[PDB]
Amino acid sequence: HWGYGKHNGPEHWHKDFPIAKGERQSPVDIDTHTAKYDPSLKPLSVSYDQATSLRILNNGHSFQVTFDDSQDKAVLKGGPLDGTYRLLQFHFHWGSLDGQGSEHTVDKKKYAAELHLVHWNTKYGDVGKAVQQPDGLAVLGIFLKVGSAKPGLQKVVDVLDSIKTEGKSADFTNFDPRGLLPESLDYWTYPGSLTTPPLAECVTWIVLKEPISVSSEQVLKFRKLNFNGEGEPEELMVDNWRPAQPLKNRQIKASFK
Ligand SMILES: [N]S(=O)(=O)[C][C]C1234B567B89%10B%11%12%13B85%14B%1158B%12%11%15B%139%12B%1061B%12%112C5%153B%14874
Ligand SMILES: [Zn+2]
Repeated sequence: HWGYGKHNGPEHWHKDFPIAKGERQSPVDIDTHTAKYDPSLKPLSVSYDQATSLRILNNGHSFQVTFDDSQDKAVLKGGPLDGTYRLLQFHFHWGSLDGQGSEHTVDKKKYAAELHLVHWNTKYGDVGKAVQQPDGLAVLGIFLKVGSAKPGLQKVVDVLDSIKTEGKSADFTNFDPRGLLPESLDYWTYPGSLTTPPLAECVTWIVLKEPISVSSEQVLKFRKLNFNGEGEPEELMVDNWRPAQPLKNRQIKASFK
């Protein structure tokens, strides 16, 4: 039932998922002046050299690129994390226009899109078990602004015409997610949640300070996707972002001064 429209969007989700009004919901606004520099935070360790992408999929809420998470081939460690987190998939959230699309905001600024690289804690064995734990997932969030093209995104862009409508997938092997990362791994971190149903409070969020630039042509291809299935009335997959939620009793920590 849930989606991003008037009648099934974020303001409705608490009816099926009451944790929507919980104590550690995501995304949030990152108030940069209030975030505390924490000299105890480690550099983030991103080890993607042996990543194995499998498929690209439109599931009616975003598109995702899925990885082989049956071994420690593409792992996130360090930073605020204890232990080792396997990359399951990445996906994006984006807007109908360049002034909205991100889920996190920075001093209330919205970016055109936000990339989420979703990882789960190997100590829980599988993602389903991990989503039931407060330290089950680590999502690496990367902002997208519109300017110069991101060359490492183009292979993704170019196959979106083959997964237009909900329920389409395609082979998507040999994709290297290192080509989506900004120079700096400086980050903010806080305890939060999945930003889509089931909104489980299982995520350590790691949001990079440095956005990547993508071109207008690249983001326009995102906007040609459809929320609908083939044969149903065409509804552009745009504005698939949850707004900032109350910070409540949480501290955002910065890895950098
Ligand atoms: N937007 S997000 O918080 O990164 C949650 C995205 C997910 B990945 B795992 B299941 B797969 B399905 B559910 B679980 B995580 B939530 C949706 B996607
Ligand atoms: Zn997401």
